[PDB]
Amino acid sequence: HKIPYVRLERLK
Amino acid sequence: KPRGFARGLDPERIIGATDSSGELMFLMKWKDSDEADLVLAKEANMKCPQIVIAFYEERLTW
Amino acid sequence: PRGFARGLDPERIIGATDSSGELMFLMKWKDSDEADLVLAKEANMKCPQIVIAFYEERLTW
Repeated sequence: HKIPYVRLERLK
Repeated sequence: KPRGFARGLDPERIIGATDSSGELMFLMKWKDSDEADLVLAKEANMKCPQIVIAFYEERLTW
Repeated sequence: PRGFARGLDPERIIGATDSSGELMFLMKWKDSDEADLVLAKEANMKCPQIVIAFYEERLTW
Protein backbone atom coordinates (compact mmCIF):
# COMPACT_ATOMS: atom_id res chain seq x y z
CA HIS A 1 0.00 0.00 0.00
CA LYS A 2 2.57 2.58 -1.12
CA ILE A 3 2.26 6.32 -1.79
CA PRO A 4 3.47 7.61 -5.19
CA TYR A 5 6.34 10.10 -5.13
CA VAL A 6 8.39 11.85 -7.78
CA ARG A 7 11.96 10.75 -7.01
CA LEU A 8 14.57 13.33 -8.00
CA GLU A 9 18.35 13.37 -7.58
CA ARG A 10 20.24 16.61 -7.06
CA LEU A 11 22.66 17.58 -9.83
CA LYS A 12 26.38 17.10 -9.17
CA LYS B 1 -22.61 6.11 -17.59
CA PRO B 2 -20.44 9.05 -18.81
CA ARG B 3 -17.17 8.93 -16.89
CA GLY B 4 -14.24 11.23 -16.28
CA PHE B 5 -13.96 14.13 -18.68
CA ALA B 6 -17.07 12.93 -20.53
CA ARG B 7 -19.11 14.13 -17.55
CA GLY B 8 -18.44 17.70 -18.69
CA LEU B 9 -17.16 18.97 -15.33
CA ASP B 10 -14.14 21.12 -14.62
CA PRO B 11 -11.10 19.33 -13.15
CA GLU B 12 -10.19 20.49 -9.65
CA ARG B 13 -7.30 18.38 -8.36
CA ILE B 14 -5.79 14.95 -8.70
CA ILE B 15 -6.26 12.88 -5.54
CA GLY B 16 -4.63 9.61 -6.57
CA ALA B 17 -2.66 7.86 -9.28
CA THR B 18 -2.31 4.32 -10.58
CA ASP B 19 -0.62 2.67 -13.57
CA SER B 20 -1.81 -0.89 -12.79
CA SER B 21 -3.69 -1.01 -16.12
CA GLY B 22 -0.62 -0.39 -18.27
CA GLU B 23 -1.36 3.33 -18.58
CA LEU B 24 -1.04 6.04 -15.97
CA MET B 25 -4.44 7.04 -14.54
CA PHE B 26 -5.36 9.88 -12.20
CA LEU B 27 -8.25 9.89 -9.74
CA MET B 28 -9.74 13.30 -10.58
CA LYS B 29 -11.73 15.35 -8.11
CA TRP B 30 -14.13 17.50 -10.17
CA LYS B 31 -15.43 20.97 -9.32
CA ASP B 32 -18.80 20.94 -7.53
CA SER B 33 -19.06 17.15 -7.46
CA ASP B 34 -18.37 14.76 -4.62
CA GLU B 35 -17.77 11.90 -7.08
CA ALA B 36 -14.16 11.53 -8.24
CA ASP B 37 -13.34 9.20 -11.10
CA LEU B 38 -10.32 7.98 -13.06
CA VAL B 39 -8.99 9.68 -16.18
CA LEU B 40 -6.07 8.89 -18.46
CA ALA B 41 -2.96 10.88 -17.56
CA LYS B 42 -2.48 11.45 -21.29
CA GLU B 43 -5.83 13.26 -21.38
CA ALA B 44 -5.27 15.23 -18.17
CA ASN B 45 -1.81 16.26 -19.38
CA MET B 46 -3.50 18.06 -22.28
CA LYS B 47 -6.72 19.33 -20.69
CA CYS B 48 -5.33 20.48 -17.33
CA PRO B 49 -1.50 20.44 -17.35
CA GLN B 50 -1.14 22.68 -14.30
CA ILE B 51 -3.37 20.40 -12.23
CA VAL B 52 -1.13 17.49 -13.27
CA ILE B 53 2.00 19.47 -12.37
CA ALA B 54 0.48 20.30 -8.97
CA PHE B 55 0.01 16.59 -8.19
CA TYR B 56 3.67 15.96 -9.00
CA GLU B 57 5.07 19.03 -7.19
CA GLU B 58 3.41 18.14 -3.88
CA ARG B 59 5.29 14.79 -3.69
CA LEU B 60 8.85 15.58 -4.75
CA THR B 61 11.53 13.60 -2.93
CA TRP B 62 15.31 13.71 -3.21
CA PRO C 1 22.09 35.06 -21.92
CA ARG C 2 20.85 32.20 -19.71
CA GLY C 3 18.05 29.66 -19.83
CA PHE C 4 14.96 30.68 -21.79
CA ALA C 5 16.68 33.96 -22.79
CA ARG C 6 18.90 31.94 -25.11
CA GLY C 7 15.70 31.74 -27.21
CA LEU C 8 16.16 28.03 -27.93
CA ASP C 9 13.27 25.59 -27.92
CA PRO C 10 13.26 23.35 -24.83
CA GLU C 11 13.76 19.69 -25.61
CA ARG C 12 14.13 17.62 -22.41
CA ILE C 13 14.81 18.15 -18.72
CA ILE C 14 17.89 16.13 -17.79
CA GLY C 15 18.21 17.03 -14.11
CA ALA C 16 17.10 19.17 -11.22
CA THR C 17 18.40 21.01 -8.18
CA ASP C 18 17.11 23.10 -5.27
CA SER C 19 20.50 24.56 -4.28
CA SER C 20 19.41 28.05 -5.37
CA GLY C 21 16.56 27.84 -2.85
CA GLU C 22 13.95 27.26 -5.54
CA LEU C 23 13.45 24.23 -7.74
CA MET C 24 15.40 24.55 -11.00
CA PHE C 25 15.60 22.19 -13.99
CA LEU C 26 18.66 21.46 -16.11
CA MET C 27 17.10 22.04 -19.54
CA LYS C 28 18.60 20.43 -22.63
CA TRP C 29 17.66 22.59 -25.62
CA LYS C 30 17.14 21.34 -29.16
CA ASP C 31 20.07 22.06 -31.50
CA SER C 32 22.40 22.94 -28.61
CA ASP C 33 24.69 20.75 -26.53
CA GLU C 34 24.98 23.37 -23.75
CA ALA C 35 22.27 22.72 -21.18
CA ASP C 36 21.57 25.14 -18.34
CA LEU C 37 19.24 25.89 -15.45
CA VAL C 38 15.73 27.35 -15.50
CA LEU C 39 13.24 27.88 -12.69
CA ALA C 40 10.67 25.08 -12.50
CA LYS C 41 7.87 27.64 -12.17
CA GLU C 42 8.97 29.20 -15.46
CA ALA C 43 9.14 25.82 -17.19
CA ASN C 44 5.65 25.01 -15.82
CA MET C 45 4.28 27.93 -17.82
CA LYS C 46 6.43 27.86 -20.95
CA CYS C 47 6.76 24.08 -21.58
CA PRO C 48 4.36 22.20 -19.25
CA GLN C 49 4.48 19.03 -21.37
CA ILE C 50 8.27 18.86 -20.99
CA VAL C 51 7.92 19.30 -17.23
CA ILE C 52 5.22 16.61 -17.14
CA ALA C 53 7.34 14.19 -19.21
CA PHE C 54 10.18 14.60 -16.71
CA TYR C 55 7.94 14.02 -13.71
CA GLU C 56 6.11 11.09 -15.34
CA GLU C 57 9.39 9.19 -15.79
CA ARG C 58 10.33 9.63 -12.14
CA LEU C 59 6.97 8.78 -10.56
CA THR C 60 7.62 5.86 -8.23
CA TRP C 61 5.89 3.82 -5.57
